[PDB]
Amino acid sequence: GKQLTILGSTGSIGCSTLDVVRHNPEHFRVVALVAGKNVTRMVEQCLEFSPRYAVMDDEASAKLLKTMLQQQGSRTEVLSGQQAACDMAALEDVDQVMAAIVGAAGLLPTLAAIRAGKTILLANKESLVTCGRLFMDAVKQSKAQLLPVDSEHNAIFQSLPQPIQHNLGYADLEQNGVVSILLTGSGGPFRETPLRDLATMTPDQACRHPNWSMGRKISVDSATMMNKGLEYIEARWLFNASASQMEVLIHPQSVIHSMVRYQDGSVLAQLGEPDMRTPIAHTMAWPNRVNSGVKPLDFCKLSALTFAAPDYDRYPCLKLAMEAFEQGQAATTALNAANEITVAAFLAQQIRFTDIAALNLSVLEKMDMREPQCVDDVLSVDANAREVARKEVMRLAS
Amino acid sequence: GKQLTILGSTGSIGCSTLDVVRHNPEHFRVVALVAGKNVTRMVEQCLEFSPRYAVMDDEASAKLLKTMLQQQGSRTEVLSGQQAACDMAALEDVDQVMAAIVGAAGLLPTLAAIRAGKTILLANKESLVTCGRLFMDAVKQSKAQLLPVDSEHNAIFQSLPQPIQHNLGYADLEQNGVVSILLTGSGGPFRETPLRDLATMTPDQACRHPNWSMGRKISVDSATMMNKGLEYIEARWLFNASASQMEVLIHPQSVIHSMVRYQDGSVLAQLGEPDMRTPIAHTMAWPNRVNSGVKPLDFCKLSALTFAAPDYDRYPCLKLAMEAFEQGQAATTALNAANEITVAAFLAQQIRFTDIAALNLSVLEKMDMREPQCVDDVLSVDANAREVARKEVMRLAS
Ligand SMILES: O=P(O)(O)C(Nc1ccc(Cl)cn1)P(=O)(O)O
Ligand SMILES: O=P(O)(O)C(Nc1ccc(Cl)cn1)P(=O)(O)O
Ligand SMILES: [Mg+2]
Repeated sequence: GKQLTILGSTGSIGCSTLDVVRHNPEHFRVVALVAGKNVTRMVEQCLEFSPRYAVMDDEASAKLLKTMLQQQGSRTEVLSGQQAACDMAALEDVDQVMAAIVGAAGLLPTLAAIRAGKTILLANKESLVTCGRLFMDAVKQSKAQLLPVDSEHNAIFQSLPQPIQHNLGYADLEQNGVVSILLTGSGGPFRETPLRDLATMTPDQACRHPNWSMGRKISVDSATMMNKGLEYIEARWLFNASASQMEVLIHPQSVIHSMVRYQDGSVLAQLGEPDMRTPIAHTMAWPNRVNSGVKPLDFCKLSALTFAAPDYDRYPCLKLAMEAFEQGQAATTALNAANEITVAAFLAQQIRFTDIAALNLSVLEKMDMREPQCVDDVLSVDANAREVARKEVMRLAS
Repeated sequence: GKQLTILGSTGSIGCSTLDVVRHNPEHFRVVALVAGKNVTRMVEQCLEFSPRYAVMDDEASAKLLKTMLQQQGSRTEVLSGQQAACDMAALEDVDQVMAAIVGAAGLLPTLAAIRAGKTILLANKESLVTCGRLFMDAVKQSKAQLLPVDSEHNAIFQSLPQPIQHNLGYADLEQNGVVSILLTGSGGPFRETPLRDLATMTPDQACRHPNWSMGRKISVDSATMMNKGLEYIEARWLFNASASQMEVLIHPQSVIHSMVRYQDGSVLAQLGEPDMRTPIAHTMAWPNRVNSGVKPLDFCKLSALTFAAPDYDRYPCLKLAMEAFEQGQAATTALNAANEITVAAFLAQQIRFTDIAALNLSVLEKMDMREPQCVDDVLSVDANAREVARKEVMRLAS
């Protein structure tokens, strides 16, 4: 059995991950769980998976969790703080780490697992957006095995050749016969909407994700294709791909999750249901497979599969992301930060749907900062981008 | 780099493989070309690739080739006969042999390559349709590597995990996380045709293969779906799959060439242009890749992709193939042979389109002899099934 520590175990990814171990108790053993302040869910997971440690990101939560565990008779050792999270990610005993702590808080714990040479199940896919160079370098200098969890990068991973799967990031694409990586996205709810109407779209309309449902923030990123922009940035880093080795394709049905084009003309693709348990189960079991609880894709109950090229006038964020990648990590993390501010603003009805792209671009222009050399530097750029975005949102709605 | 013998060089497959060689002079060198009576093509191929040997069906063709090669300075030595063909597939300094001689012929030549433990680029269905067990047991003894060239089987191979690829037939699908093999076909020209009208379809209507063009016989097999039936028989032998590990889907557009379903819900697929140089190049270069001259497929210029379950009322030949497999190599060899007779009879306007499946079944019901122990035994069953089929055709033509 493989032992693991789950960074951000109470979130959607963590729960799905735990569902997978529940489907394969013999194969997986939970050594440590780390979360934020959701004490109630953490108690249940502790009582259900018997981890050696449980870490909350706060003293009040740790004590409150420690009280309920003992009241229930559990002997799980409780801890709190970022440093503890990092220790769990580096436990001598654990084989793989599910990195699901989103945002800046997930940076160091994920980095800690990389240096420890663990097998990383990268769910915190946004960390490559800010620390792409830092992370891939650390990955190569420790031989840690990266296994992308997000649906798109996972599909690509599965469609990639073995020599690349192992040595992910520091492997040569052209040398393994790979022509390009085909990143796919639904195009959002405003795929066929008249451009002239994009400015009047409402938060409710923007949050109607085409197929499956998800958070409001990630729904809007899907409508602006900023999510495809961030994933593009991540892919480049994760698969050592150039601009000419990347292709973005709209696929409304989202049956195909992404593909890889090969030298001889072949295109390999991964398909399935929109259940995160599939990519998650894939990474956990790699190089083998395990039951994930996800039902088999029924090809007789599918909508006709179509494709199309992304129109940049309709998705400026997508072009904006590609441009930032060429600009550097300072640009990508600023774009990410700004977008986080403008999307929240749009959702709070402070700005129009179309202002998201305009304001994201405006923040990038004003930035012009020194490429971060460490996480703390990444943090500063981020902090500076959010305030610039906040000011623009304010001077916009004023 | 790779030394190779091409069995059936003057055919479609053969010319395509030479084109791939022309695209990669540094990685492939032709040692021997084998063909039937097309000396004109053989001369051009011999002149362009300077093989060591070249063999034709008989002495007359050989004599003419030898003299024409001498006249133009070629030093290639000319041979003739089946034994000479079998010897070329077993040349000690040969790494791969493209097995493209079809029908009962080619059986011994491909088995000769398997018997010499070489890498076989299998472009001959007869082998697995008639000698499925014999050949798979044979590659198991010699440890020869089978690399499937036909579009569907190649696609499956590409979508199978590495451990299975390096141990065909010998590997266990379940232990490697594979739930099933998804074999796809166009459904032919009569996919939406009213069932009662199939009895009146003409040779010309049947020979209108949906997407690209091909021989009349192969076109008829796609119309009756006997082609998928035979491929169903091969797939089970080649990948060691049981009835429940096989699925046959109709995909009209033929962009997806086949797929494989995994235990976690993932479905891997191979897509591309309808150009045989892709799978041929794939096999020649395995485990690596090489350019094939084939253009990358344009996802923005495709028809919506669809799937549907094949109805046995519409495709009795398919079900008949599945039943034949259960009965053994005698049944499949018998089915294959009867079908060649009934299709030719239909093309000659001797029987109705619907008479193909009807007579195929009838001959199977009259075949006694079972499970052959060697190629000679299969040949004998083949010969007997053809006679029974000819009689039933003649009896029907009155
Ligand atoms: O980019 P998203 O957050 O929308 C999500 N993408 C997905 C999700 C499900 C399916 Cl079926 C296809 N793509 P991601 O996995 O990247 O977080
Ligand atoms: O079964 P067929 O002989 O018709 C042929 N099948 C193909 C051919 C090309 C494409 Cl694009 C898809 N399927 P096979 O490769 O099996 O001989
Ligand atoms: Mg085939």
